[PDB]
Amino acid sequence: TTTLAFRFQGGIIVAVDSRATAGNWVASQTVKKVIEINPFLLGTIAGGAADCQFWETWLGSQCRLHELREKERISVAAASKILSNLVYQYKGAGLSMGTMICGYTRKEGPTIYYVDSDGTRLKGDIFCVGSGQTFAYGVLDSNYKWDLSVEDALYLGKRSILAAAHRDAYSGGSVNLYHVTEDGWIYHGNHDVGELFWKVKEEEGSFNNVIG
Amino acid sequence: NNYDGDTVTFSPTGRLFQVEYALEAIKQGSVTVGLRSNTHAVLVALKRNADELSSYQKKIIKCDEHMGLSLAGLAPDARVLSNYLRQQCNYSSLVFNRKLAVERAGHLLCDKAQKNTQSYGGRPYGVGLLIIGYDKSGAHLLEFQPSGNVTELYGTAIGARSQGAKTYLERTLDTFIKIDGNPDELIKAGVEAISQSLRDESLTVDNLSIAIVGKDTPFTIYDGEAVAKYI
Amino acid sequence: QFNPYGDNGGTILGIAGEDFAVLAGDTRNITDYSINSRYEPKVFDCGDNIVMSANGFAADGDALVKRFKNSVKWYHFDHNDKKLSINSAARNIQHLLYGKRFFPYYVHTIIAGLDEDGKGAVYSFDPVGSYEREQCRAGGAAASLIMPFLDNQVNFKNQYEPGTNGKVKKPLKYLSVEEVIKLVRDSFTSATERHIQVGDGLEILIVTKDGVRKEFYELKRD
Amino acid sequence: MDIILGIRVQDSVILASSKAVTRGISVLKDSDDKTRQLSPHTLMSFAGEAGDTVQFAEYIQANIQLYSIREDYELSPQAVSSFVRQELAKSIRSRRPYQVNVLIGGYDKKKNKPELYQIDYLGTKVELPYGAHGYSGFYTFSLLDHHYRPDMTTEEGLDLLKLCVQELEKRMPMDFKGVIVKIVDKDGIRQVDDF
Amino acid sequence: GYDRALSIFSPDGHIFQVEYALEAVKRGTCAVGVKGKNCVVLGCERRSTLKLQDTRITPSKVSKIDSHVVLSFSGLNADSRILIEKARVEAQSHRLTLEDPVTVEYLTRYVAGVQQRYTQSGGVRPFGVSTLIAGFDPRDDEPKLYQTEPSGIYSSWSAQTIGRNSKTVREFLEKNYDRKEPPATVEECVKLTVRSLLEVVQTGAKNIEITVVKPDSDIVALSSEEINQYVTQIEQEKQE
Amino acid sequence: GSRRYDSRTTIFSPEGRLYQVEYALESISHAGTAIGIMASDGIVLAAERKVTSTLLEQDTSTEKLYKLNDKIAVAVAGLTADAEILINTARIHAQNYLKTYNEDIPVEILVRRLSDIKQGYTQHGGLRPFGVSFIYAGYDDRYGYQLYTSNPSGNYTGWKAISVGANTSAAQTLLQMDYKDDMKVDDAIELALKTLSKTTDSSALTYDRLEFATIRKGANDGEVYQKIFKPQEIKDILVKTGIT
Amino acid sequence: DRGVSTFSPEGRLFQVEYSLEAIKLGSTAIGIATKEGVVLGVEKRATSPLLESDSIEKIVEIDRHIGCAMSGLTADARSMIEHARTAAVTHNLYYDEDINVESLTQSVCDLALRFGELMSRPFGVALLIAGHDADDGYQLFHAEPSGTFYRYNAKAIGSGSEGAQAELLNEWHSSLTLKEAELLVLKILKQVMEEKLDENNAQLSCITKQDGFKIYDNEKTAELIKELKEKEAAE
Amino acid sequence: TQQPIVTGTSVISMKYDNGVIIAADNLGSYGSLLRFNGVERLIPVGDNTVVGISGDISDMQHIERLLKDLVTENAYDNPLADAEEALEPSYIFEYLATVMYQRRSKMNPLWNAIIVAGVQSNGDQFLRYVNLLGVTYSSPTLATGFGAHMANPLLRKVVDRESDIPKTTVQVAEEAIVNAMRVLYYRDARSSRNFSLAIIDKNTGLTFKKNLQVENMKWDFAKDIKGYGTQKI
Ligand SMILES: *[C@@](C)(CO)[C@](*)(O)[C@H](Cc1ccccc1)NC(=O)[C@H](Cc1ccc(OC)cc1)NC(=O)[C@H](C)NC(=O)CN1CCOCC1
Ligand SMILES: [Mg+2]
Repeated sequence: TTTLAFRFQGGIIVAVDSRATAGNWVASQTVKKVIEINPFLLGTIAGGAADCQFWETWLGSQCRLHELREKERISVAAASKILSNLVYQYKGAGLSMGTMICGYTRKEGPTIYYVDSDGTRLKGDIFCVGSGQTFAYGVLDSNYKWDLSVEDALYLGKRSILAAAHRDAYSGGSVNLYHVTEDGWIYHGNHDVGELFWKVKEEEGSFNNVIG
Repeated sequence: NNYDGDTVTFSPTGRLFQVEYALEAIKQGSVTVGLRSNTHAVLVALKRNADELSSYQKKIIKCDEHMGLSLAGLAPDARVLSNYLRQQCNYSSLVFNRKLAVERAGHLLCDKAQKNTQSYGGRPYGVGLLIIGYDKSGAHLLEFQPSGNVTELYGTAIGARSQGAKTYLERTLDTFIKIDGNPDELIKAGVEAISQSLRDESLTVDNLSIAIVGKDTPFTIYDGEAVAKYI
Repeated sequence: QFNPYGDNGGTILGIAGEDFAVLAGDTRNITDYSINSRYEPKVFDCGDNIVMSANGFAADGDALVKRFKNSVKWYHFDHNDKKLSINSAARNIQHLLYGKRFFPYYVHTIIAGLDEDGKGAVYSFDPVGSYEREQCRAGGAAASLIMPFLDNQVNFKNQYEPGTNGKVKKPLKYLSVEEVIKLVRDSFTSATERHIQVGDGLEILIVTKDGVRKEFYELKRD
Repeated sequence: MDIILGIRVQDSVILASSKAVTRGISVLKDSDDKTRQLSPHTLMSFAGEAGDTVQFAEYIQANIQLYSIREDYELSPQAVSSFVRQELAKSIRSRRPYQVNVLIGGYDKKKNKPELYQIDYLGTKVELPYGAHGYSGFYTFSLLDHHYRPDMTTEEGLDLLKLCVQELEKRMPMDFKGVIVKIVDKDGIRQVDDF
Repeated sequence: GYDRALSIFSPDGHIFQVEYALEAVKRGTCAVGVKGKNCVVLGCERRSTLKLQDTRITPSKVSKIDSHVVLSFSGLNADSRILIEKARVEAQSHRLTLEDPVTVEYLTRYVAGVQQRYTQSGGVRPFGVSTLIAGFDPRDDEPKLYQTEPSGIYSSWSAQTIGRNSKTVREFLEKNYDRKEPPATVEECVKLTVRSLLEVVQTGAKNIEITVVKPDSDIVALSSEEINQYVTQIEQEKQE
Repeated sequence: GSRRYDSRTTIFSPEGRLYQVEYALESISHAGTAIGIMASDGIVLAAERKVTSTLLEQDTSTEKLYKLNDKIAVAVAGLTADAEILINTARIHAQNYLKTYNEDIPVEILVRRLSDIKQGYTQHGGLRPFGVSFIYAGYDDRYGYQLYTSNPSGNYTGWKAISVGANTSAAQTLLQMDYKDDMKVDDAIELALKTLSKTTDSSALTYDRLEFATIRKGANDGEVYQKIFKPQEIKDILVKTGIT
Repeated sequence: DRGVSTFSPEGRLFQVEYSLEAIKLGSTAIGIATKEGVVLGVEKRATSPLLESDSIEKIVEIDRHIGCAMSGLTADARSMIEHARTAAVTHNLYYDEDINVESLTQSVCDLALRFGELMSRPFGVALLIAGHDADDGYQLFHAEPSGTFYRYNAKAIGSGSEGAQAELLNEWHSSLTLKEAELLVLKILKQVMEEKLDENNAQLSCITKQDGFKIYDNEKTAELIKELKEKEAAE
Repeated sequence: TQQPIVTGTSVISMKYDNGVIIAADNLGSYGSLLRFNGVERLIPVGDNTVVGISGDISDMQHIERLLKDLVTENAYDNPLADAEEALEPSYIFEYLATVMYQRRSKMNPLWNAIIVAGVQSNGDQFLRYVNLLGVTYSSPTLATGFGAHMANPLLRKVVDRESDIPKTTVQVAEEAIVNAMRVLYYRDARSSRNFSLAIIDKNTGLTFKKNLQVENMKWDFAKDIKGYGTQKI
């Protein structure tokens, strides 16, 4: 995995790759690494595939029970803390989870929370998580500004995953884009690296290390 | 009188009144009939409704592919006992790769109902059951009572006015026992038997409930338009 | 020290069509360098038009299938004989597998059938419950041999339209049951040639709206 | 989690705590606040194993706040530190101990005196004029041995603290992304925004 | 463990143990809750048969559950402590997991749930206590006032009273309290609360307690002299 | 089964009262009177022994007044055996608090916890309540000198001067008459004895039928001292006030 | 005294029968099922005018496709609703689908008889569980403390139940629209209620396949009350 | 977590036209020490099933008791205990298989390899294997330990697939088994000459043969062999 999400002027961008690995064996190229918890909450996932898949689906159930009981959508903070408290109970047992709970609420505004399987929980504006996080950070940080447009921000998120998909051997397949606004999350399509790479190379003039 | 406070108390004449009061809940329940031949076993159950706007209370429950029962009395107690039978039938399959014998099914129900009649705090089950099945020794029909007494029969009936159907079957014994290789005729005999327990009301399409198990027939329940054939 | 796991070898394969789905698996069962059985089926009809196979450690595999078969049975009892949809079965299986997260079932599980729109569906699992719907999946010992062949022939990967300067991809289309069975047979014969734990026989279970049909084919016994 | 310092001066207690949160070869955050307010006049900084730190800090915070509500009274820094020590002393012989080291800086309103307590994950409590956890102490203790005076003002204490941070930024291998400084005195707890 | 079903149904469909718990509430000292436009006021009676008391250390009638919520009660004093303690623990637990203080509705719902549990648990009797829970939700300026009772039912009130002679003071509040226009200021709300207690209490000396709660954790208890000024003002206007 | 023989100790009457608590209070009303009086510079605890016999060993005896810690003491009214169960629990609770916080337990906290234990017996468990009423006399640095009482209901209240046990009605009237806020310990000692002397069911109040104690700051500079009076010390203080 | 799980000579459980009397004292709740949806309505019954009636929560959401109305000792319903909600969400977690209305009702009814000498007494509250699923469509269930549940085309529970049920008998037909059903609940509620029916002392709700379970606002219900009065005066 | 102490070696078996044959030697080894020589490792259950067990003998004796107890339990409240509701080979196997897998799942296995041979009530041949791991499989020929390596190859020449079963008589099948036992005696260092053999036929029923011996052995060629290479004398 490589997953990122960053806050900016126009809300939150969330981008993930789609590769699953079993060592050096490529297990899948078409895996969904953004779980849609509700119309206003997204959860990225990185690490152990089953742990991530199981516990984030479980998280969605706990968030549903919250709004049934409290007649109000759960806060991003409370949602992230349900998960972090859960993994903390399993600390030492060997769970592997790198999630980023991204969403919007009235009281909080656009919010991102990094949570991982050894109990760390951090609020922040920018995060990159997974085996190829460093590759994504390199492109994202060097081009990031708060005043990015929705169009430019979407592309930067896409381009950052692409960068990591290229260099990281344990990342690739395709890019799944999302945009979180005050009105909720909006899906911005699946982008296969097979076509996206050459499209970006030609149009942008980048990736000069590769034989064109 | 003074000896009916709980199930742990005997009367001076040696009676268990709480068990007898549980037996009384069955007589209040709607009539249901059981009968069998050598090839098939049939359950016929008169379902009861609260009013015209309500649905008709489901009487028949499936336990396994080869076994099931009909109830009369407290329905939740039938659900508890049927669930226990489902587990016991299932235990026999998973562990021994063996379909549970209908006779053992009865023995297990007897022993479960008994424990409730000897201990303080608990209560007897308030329901009677008619278990049918087809196993390695052919077709079977059992009658369960919450006292613990289980009885294997050619035919029987329990519930309100069940004596009418039970007398008919006692007369028809020689006829319906030899209905071999003919499901529809064995059901007809069961539908005619339950009709002897009817007063004022008659058998309608959403009132009647029939179930059958046999040699090359899994336990299946018929309701709604599927029982219109037999009216 | 006692080792609770073993490797019973073999390999399995699931392919989905437009109105059908197949789940194939070889009938060989092994331990180390010995053959235990030349015909030991590991692809099972589980009811509700769902076929299942859990390849890897046979004891765990049989245990899982046995539990899922039982899960289907109790689903009928508890929900008024409702048909278990393939998507619902898949989620149920995840919980069975993840239930033993810290002492796993050493199996790669594949199920096949039809979705609620009547279209062919293949779901595949890792040992601890991770799952994903696909048109195509090979599992087991020879999965590394068969899977890339399926990417090429089922999903037309790396295939472009001739004379288009590698710009237009080969268009995706459903395969006929006849064409799918050809790919299955060739996949297993190829795997039998190069993998020692694969051979003896091939058993395919085909799933259509009409029901579950079987087909058997001989494989090399060396 | 790495650098947490504490300096008790004449009329206040000053806690400095590093802002970096690192995992692997990536600094995930550079603005992290490694403290919790236990009560209006008691502040606890913390450092140690990931997850354990915040989980422990918040657990203590909850307990002290519960006490405050129940008695409508603020517990003394000495009393809070004793409670914290006992919790860590229980922890060390548990199935999975809290691997957290803490500094408790507080102002005792009854004595009108600032107090600084250093407690490690074993439950080892000591009252000090200045304290530190982790590798920081190997530089700051000797530095403070030289430059510290007991009758210093808060402003003098901050300059003394700046001297520590400068030394750590010079000689420490890791980039800890500066520190968040907080002052505890008779008027309560406040944060120095420009450091 | 002691298992006996103490709370059970009777032929007429009543749970007598819950109803007898209400009688204990009816015996208890009066408590009143009145909510204004920007505040809530909790008034409480203190029986004057007890002289030589030490008012410094004697448990106060109004209890803080958190910095923004308060709980007064009528009924068995010993029982009230158990509910208050549980509520205080839950308040800190909520802050710990949700990272946000409890709403008044949530805290009330929890306390009411505890009370209910004791009406169908073996070996226990119901709480002989009814509570008035008042405060302001986090980052909210709308006043909240709730009531609970032994059975477990709870509901919101513009103004409400519980305890002995509560039916008299409820009668007073029903005509004096206007829904369309509640007490605009703190003074108006406190005066109405004291007025309502003066229908029942006896004397306005050390018999009346008043606690004013305002938004953003602004809670203060009035002293004797401060309360006595309201008593002096009301009686002078009464003589007319 | 056993249901037949259950007294149901933790239920409500139709009027909304706890039968067993009410009957436990009726028991306590026959117990020897115990008086507590709180002064500005100390606290007095006085208690009347239950019909003493001449062959009772008086000097090495403890019936009414018990020490919970260095700063807190209690006067008992009711079943002594019951009180000792509660006292040992209170002694332990005080030491747990000291162990935890390295500070002596505040008086109210100790009183609340002991009262919470009594409350429990009235709401659950199916056991009889403790037939005991305490007068707590103690000191801490928050509220200073404090007097509390608790009864079988588990309800506790604070007092300036209070009596428990027998003839509390008569005793409370006399205390309410002569008590004032600027009172000293030596004056409170005299009031305590005068009150017992008039409310007693005995013919005349003597040293052998009394237990007495004070909690002063009479030690050297800013520290509290507990004085459990000896037989001879009670004899002297009884003559000094002019009762015998 | 006597045992909690004791049978009467007539063959009924004393405690279950006594709990049914408690339910008769409760406020009225009516449910009507149609092909266009299921409607649920209740009598709020405020004990005093100072009580803020909008805080009276006698209609409740279990899931998006299942709603619930109650009558009797309404405090007892809290744990029943909690169980139902957990059962619904848990089934969605295990099977990636909505749970059948009947299966949900059955799960709630399994709690009913888990009492004795488990909880100390039966529930003193009856529930009307309304919902929709793909198999059996729009459904209305009546869940009692006896552990029994009946499906109904229409059903009334509470103090005015026998009078309202007789009225529902005549008025209900299989071709009722949703709008017709809404008015019919309001009509029958106004007939059996002590105080005069308005938007503050009565509440409506419905469950449709498209929009799911929705509690109506006081503004929306007020218009349906005004529409109801005009239509009755029109003939 | 166990280690096997007193152990039993190969159990071999095969199907033929009317039933099944199973055999196992009478040795209880204690490592390299051939400690016990009168050990019966074939245990009949009823008149239609024979369970052959290899591996740890203490655990074998535990399993004996379980089967013995299973017959007793089946007879309880069962008028058809010697007829329609008699214990089948498939019932007996599934029971053992359930136990073996449960024990491995608790990390406390029964250190055995088991072959359940028998004939079902409908005349069908039953032959299935289960071991300490709970691994199960069926085949026309089954064998444990060294038998799997040496016996199976020989038995598969007779019955190589399903269609060869009707073509194989009891005379041919038994001869193959007896030959396999000889080969195992030549080559297995933890085997003995003495063995037991059991035939379960659908017509003639259960025939249990005790105190058999490996015979017609070729040892005469040994005298010509000298040294390891160049040695002539
Ligand atoms: C990239 C590819 C890093 O490998 C991502 O983290 C990716 C995320 C992901 C999310 C949802 C669905 C699929 C994939 N993770 C993986 O692909 C993951 C890598 C991984 C393997 C093992 C681990 O040990 C705990 C941690 C991470 N791959 C898997 O989980 C694979 C598909 N499954 C297994 O390896 C099965 N193992 C898991 C551990 O338990 C025993 C069985
Ligand atoms: Mg080979």
